[PDB]
Amino acid sequence: SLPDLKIEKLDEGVYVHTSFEEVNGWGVVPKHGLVVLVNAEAYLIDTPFTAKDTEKLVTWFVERGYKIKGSISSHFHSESTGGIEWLNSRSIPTYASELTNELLKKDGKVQATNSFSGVNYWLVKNKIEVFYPGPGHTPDNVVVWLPERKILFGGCFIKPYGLGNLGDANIEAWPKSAKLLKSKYGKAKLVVPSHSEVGDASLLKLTLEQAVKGLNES
Ligand SMILES: [Zn+2]
Ligand SMILES: [Zn+2]
Repeated sequence: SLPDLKIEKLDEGVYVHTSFEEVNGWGVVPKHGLVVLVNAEAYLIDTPFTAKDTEKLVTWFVERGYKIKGSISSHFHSESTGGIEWLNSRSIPTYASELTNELLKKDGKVQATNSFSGVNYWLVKNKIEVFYPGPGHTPDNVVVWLPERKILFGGCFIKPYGLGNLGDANIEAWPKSAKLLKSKYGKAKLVVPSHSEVGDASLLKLTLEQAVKGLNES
């Protein structure tokens, strides 16, 4: 009995989708992603944990007149890639970095159909930018910047209260990656983490501090 998928408007043209999964140690984990709307078309910023919630998400937008143009996954964990199988099965384009696809392949998981690399990649010119700050939460973690509304989807890289699951983390690299991210997006109005409430650019500094503290404790 999991909480239902939630879809809530965050700003003009930007929705937060929240899906839930039981993960041992944490209890039920809420996972936030975005849906970005440009001219009657929708881009998914992360997928829900499951095919079922991915279909629910897609259908909600389809029934409101939107065409699903693609999804992008911020890292390989299922909280961000759980819907790739379903989307690929509906011939909806999926994106992930080369690094993410390699970690999916290695895990016996279905890969995104489209991949990219480099420090930054424009999923949609002037509207949706993918940025790779370096390894942290995972080796492949990327963020998504919406320059018009100044909204940064930080995913699991933004960890302002504690770093969380270190199983796939690069504790030595995270402070350098977090300094770079803070430098890059200090102009953010909103910063959307995966598992906690939306905040402002202070989440970037708080994440850096947590990364430093975690390195110094290792
Ligand atoms: Zn993760
Ligand atoms: Zn997470």
